[PDB]
Amino acid sequence: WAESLIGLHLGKVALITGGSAGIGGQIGRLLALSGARVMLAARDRHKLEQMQAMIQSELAEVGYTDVEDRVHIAPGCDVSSEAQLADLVERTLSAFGTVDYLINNAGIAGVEEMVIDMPVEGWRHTLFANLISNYSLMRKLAPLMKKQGSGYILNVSSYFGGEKDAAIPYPNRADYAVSKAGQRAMAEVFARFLGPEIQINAIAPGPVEGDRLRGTGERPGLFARRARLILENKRLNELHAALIAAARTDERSMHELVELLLPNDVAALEQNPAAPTALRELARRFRSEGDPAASSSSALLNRSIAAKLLARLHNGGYVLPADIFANLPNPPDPFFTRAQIDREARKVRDGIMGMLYLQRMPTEFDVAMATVYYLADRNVSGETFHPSGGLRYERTPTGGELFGLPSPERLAELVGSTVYLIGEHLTEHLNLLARAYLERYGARQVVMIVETETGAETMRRLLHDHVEAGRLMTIVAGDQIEAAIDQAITRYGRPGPVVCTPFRPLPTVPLVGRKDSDWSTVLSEAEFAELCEHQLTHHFRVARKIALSDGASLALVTPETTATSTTEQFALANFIKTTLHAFTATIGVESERTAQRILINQVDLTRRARAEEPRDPHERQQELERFIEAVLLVTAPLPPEADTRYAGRIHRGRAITV
Amino acid sequence: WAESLIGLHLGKVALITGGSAGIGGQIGRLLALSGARVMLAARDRHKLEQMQAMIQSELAEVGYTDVEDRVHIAPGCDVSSEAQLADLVERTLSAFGTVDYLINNAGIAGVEEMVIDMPVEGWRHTLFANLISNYSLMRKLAPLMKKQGSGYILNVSSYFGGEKDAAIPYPNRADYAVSKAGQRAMAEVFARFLGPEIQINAIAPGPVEGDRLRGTGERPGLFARRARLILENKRLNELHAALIAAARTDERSMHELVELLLPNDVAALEQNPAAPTALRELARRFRSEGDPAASSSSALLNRSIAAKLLARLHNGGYVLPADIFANLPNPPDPFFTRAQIDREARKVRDGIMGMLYLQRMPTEFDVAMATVYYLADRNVSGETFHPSGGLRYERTPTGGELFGLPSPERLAELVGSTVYLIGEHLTEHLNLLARAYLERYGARQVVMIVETETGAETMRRLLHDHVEAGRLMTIVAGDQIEAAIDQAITRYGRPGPVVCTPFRPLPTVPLVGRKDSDWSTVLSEAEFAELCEHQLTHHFRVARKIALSDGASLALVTPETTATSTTEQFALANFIKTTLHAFTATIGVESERTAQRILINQVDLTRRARAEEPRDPHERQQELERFIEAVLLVTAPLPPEADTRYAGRIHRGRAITV
Ligand SMILES: NC(=O)c1ccc[n+]([C@@H]2O[C@H](COP(=O)([O-])OP(=O)(O)OC[C@H]3O[C@@H](n4cnc5c(N)ncnc54)[C@H](OP(=O)(O)O)[C@@H]3O)[C@@H](O)[C@H]2O)c1
Ligand SMILES: NC(=O)c1ccc[n+]([C@@H]2O[C@H](COP(=O)([O-])OP(=O)(O)OC[C@H]3O[C@@H](n4cnc5c(N)ncnc54)[C@H](OP(=O)(O)O)[C@@H]3O)[C@@H](O)[C@H]2O)c1
Repeated sequence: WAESLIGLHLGKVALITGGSAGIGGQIGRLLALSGARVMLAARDRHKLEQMQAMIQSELAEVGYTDVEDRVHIAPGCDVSSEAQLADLVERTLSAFGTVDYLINNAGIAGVEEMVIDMPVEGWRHTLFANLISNYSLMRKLAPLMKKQGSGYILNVSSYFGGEKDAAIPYPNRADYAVSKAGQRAMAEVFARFLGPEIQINAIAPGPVEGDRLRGTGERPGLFARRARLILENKRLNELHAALIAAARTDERSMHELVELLLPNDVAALEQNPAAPTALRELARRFRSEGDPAASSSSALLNRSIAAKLLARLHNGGYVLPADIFANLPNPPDPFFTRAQIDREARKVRDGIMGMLYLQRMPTEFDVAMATVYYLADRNVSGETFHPSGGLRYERTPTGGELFGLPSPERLAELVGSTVYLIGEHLTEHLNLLARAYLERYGARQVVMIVETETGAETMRRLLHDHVEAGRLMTIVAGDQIEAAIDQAITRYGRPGPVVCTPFRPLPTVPLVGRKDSDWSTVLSEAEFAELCEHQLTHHFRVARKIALSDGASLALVTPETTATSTTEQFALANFIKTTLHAFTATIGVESERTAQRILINQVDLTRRARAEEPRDPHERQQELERFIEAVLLVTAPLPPEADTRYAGRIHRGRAITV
Repeated sequence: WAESLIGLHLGKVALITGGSAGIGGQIGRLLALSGARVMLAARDRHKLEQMQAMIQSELAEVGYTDVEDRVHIAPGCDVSSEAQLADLVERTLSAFGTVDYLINNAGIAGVEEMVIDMPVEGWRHTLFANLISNYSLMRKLAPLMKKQGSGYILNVSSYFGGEKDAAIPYPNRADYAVSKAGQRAMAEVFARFLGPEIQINAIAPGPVEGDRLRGTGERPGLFARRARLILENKRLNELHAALIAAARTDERSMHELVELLLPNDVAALEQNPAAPTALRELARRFRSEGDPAASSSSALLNRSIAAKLLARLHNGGYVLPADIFANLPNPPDPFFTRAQIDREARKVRDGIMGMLYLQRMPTEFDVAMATVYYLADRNVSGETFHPSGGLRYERTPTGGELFGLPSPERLAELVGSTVYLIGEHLTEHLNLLARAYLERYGARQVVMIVETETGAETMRRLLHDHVEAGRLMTIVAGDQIEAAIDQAITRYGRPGPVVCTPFRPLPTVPLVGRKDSDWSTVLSEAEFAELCEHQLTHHFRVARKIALSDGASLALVTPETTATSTTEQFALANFIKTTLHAFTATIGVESERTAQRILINQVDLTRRARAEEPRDPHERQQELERFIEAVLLVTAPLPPEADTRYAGRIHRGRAITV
């Protein structure tokens, strides 16, 4: 089976992150069998030692000699740590000299929570381990590759990282999906810069067969554990959505509404004539869809679900005592029956197996083999190879440019509205949006949330008339956007429409260095992390907070490219646009599937090429008018009757290009 | 170099169309070296005999025996002929038994003309040779593959066939681009049906190095020949656009306007105070951009360009004597200087080489090698593999669903308009569109162009009020849509907005047969040709005629999928949607780059999955209202001041999903 592999990569030096197990282990194994010297990097020394021993044994079996010199390991290497990545490169260059192939394989599953339950530090951790790490290793190794005249960077993405012009929603995995899309976007935008000496591509396998206790989750190993978590999550989502909906149209405070849940009695809530319709209707559903042997059919929640619900409400600025659930009656086991858990487990498994046209999942070996053959191809860069595929799954096309204004019915819903605008750099855009909502669409007030006092003063001067009239209020958020939103909620009221633009512009540093240079001025590992913080994490933090705070709509705006932008700015802008599309699509579907009203969409001020950009003042005025139209199209709320299943799916998770 | 190849496909039987030369020859060669028995099919026996001899010699050199039994040829096989395809399969099965790998490689460059210069029979020929042939061979071979439990269909598409969710415009190659996109779309939609026994994928290489006198044109061999044709085409386009524009706002007939060109004198046209501004401005440009040593700088045209211009005008319903150019002064050679031709030739070459990130084109051998390694992958279906890539080129994302109505400024341009609606099956859509344009937007008249008397009567009864009032006229086109449009032009006037819907619904036959069946009821080769005629060629014929006839706008409407449509109908609909996107994108860019006013876009009534479709009367009314909004968004003409370079590119070549 190895006859076509032996010799294919003879003389090459490869570094494989996550090379002690899974797909990375198989890629390391097959590259070694192909004749490459390999450095396997991971955290656990024992597993690395086992993998090294197995590969060295197989190398000896096929005739290699001095096998100890062909397979090295780098234990203690957590790819989320910049220091460990620097040490990894020092160790690898000391052992083998210049690296020919960088296999950015390491990937963690991540937080595995919906965005509104996702800790901000957890999201950052996923980006560091799965995406920023890929740039860091490229930044350290590409200089030597360019000097020698040849190199290869392979980022191991996923089918769920999307594809060119199509986002793939991955509910409960936004952090992971964004990391995977960024890996592909990096290959797509860096190819022109790294050529002709260096190839950069991504692989995007679908679900792969592997250890049930490991993996990135495309294949769920423990379907039953996954099933129970889905059921606990569903109870939380149903209770949270009904409470948020009820509070929007009830005179009772969220505190008073949560008090209705304290008896923890489904039938009592359903039969309470003074209970909000949303909560009575939910109670009926719990009884109808429930298993009489499960306590979840007679009890609303348990301590675990209650704590997670309380966190959602507190994180949305709702005022409730921390001990509100201290005396919650504890429902008797089982809360969910083995029958309910087993049925959901079958649903999860059949859902995944049913995506496969070939009705079989590839093995890690199969994926590694296709990948090692692919690496021999010297005529591909900026591409995403699917070693496994044939999947029935939902895609959300991105990049549409032909659109108009929303219906007068949606526009009428803006009258008397409280609008939140977030930004700093795009002063003209923020001014025009504030005036549009206030002067043309009758919003009661606009809260301008900026990063700095200088930004606040700039906007206050641009909107002096509305400031003097009490219609434009300014808040300075700094690096505390959640606390700034809490200030807005308490003093000005919860938001209806929200527009989120980036505080910062894109950097203008080089993305690659001259062949015989030290690359001292090239985008740094820290600068790349900063780009992700200002252009991805910024939007995530706002989306998470606004969704938890019951905002009506949210437009995520990407950085602006102009006919004057640097070629590097165009590259970074397109990187952000593609990567954020993964976030927008994922949170749009999460929100739709969980009965959240919030409409989340993306408005792109970035374009693929300068030739498409406005070249004169007429074209510029056309562009700024399209920007306002695009924002209005995604932010004007749907008259509640129109939020059909059909229309609701259309108005969520989409991206349009101005 | 063949060590990793020998043994990879041992035991397999492969059929390679276009296997005497080019990429197909290399695929046949490497599959044979890999251990497969191969049938090479093409037209010329001599070239097939040479290729067979070369491969047999190489097989003997590497140790194969009885090489005459491992490489067969099928001369006289024009893939555009169904009869020859049937004979090819009989010959192949007689020689080797069941085919494991069908390599649909054969591809012709096609007409190589803009749509408005493209003979309808030339387009049909390209579809037969490059696309329908692929279905025909699959229809004959897939039954045996499914019976044996294994098979592989590989369609050799092109990067210019687009990708999932993105059309790639290929100006002057619409027939080719559509054929290439169809090859990929076939793999994408048939994968679920052919699995799990059969894999179907496409390869989409970018430009490949090869014989300058051959190839599909991604790499132009004779840059200079290509350059001269570009210059002759540019003269035709500039003259045609100015004449069409002038006739729209001048009292003179096209006959009288063409008379201004008969002295064949650029300076005289520029200096004529009574000449239309468009023609005087063109004459100035010919002088400014011209080479004084070229007769093209002092003369407007030559007999060749004049004949091609006259054909355009006649094909657009303009009335002119056939001998109008009989006494045209013949400009002295050179019409275009070697300097002008050489500069354009450098532009063509640098344009192609500049698309490459790796600054080198792959060889046919390189592409074949990557392809033969790819064929070993058993975990991919419905995918498009890029054996070569890394290209800077324009893409037009498709599949956007979030849009609204056009501006009141565009809508005002419909008042007093002459609208052409084309269709038969979608009676409700045609009725609602006619009433929208007539009752809400003030169109003067709607010409309803249907296929049959039964369709005409159905529409006349649905629109009885407008018929009685002289605002709805009906024409029966049958299979003569061009002649029907000519009738509309002569009796009712040239069209402003035009909506083109398919006359026919999609078929409901099976797309694959049961394993132990004869597949007698499965979509036939003839039925697949008929699908292309009714769902692709229909739109091409209308777009070509409407563009030549100076229509203002044109909406190409794809077939309708409903929550009730068969799974097979969803597959065929998505096949058409993807394939037509290639046409819409290509003709939109051709029109924009050639100064044609016509706005051509696509409105999709097809969706990827039934779950996205309306499920109740409320959702259905939302859908039909979105349909009218989508059509209005692409058909309301641009106030001429607004047709900036920026806005013009946005409003052409786009597709939206209702
Ligand atoms: N599994 C799938 O179905 C699938 C599908 C598509 C894409 N992918 C992608 O394929 C790649 C590998 O996935 P997999 O399923 O093989 O994962 P896996 O089985 O969890 O891979 C584990 C390997 O990664 C190492 N690792 C884990 N966390 C690490 C960290 N923070 N730093 C460094 N090394 C770390 C492990 O050793 P230590 O634990 O000792 O560190 C071990 O070597 C990922 O990028 C993933 O997104 C997987
Ligand atoms: N060339 C490129 O840069 C490029 C790039 C992307 C994709 N492609 C695709 O690759 C495939 C092969 O292209 P190529 O450049 O190799 O073409 P090519 O050099 O013209 O290939 C010629 C081969 O096709 C045969 N052939 C030509 N017309 C035929 C017909 N009507 N029926 C049957 N066989 C016919 C020729 O023999 P006879 O003339 O005797 O029939 C010969 O065997 C096509 O599908 C093409 O679209 C090519």
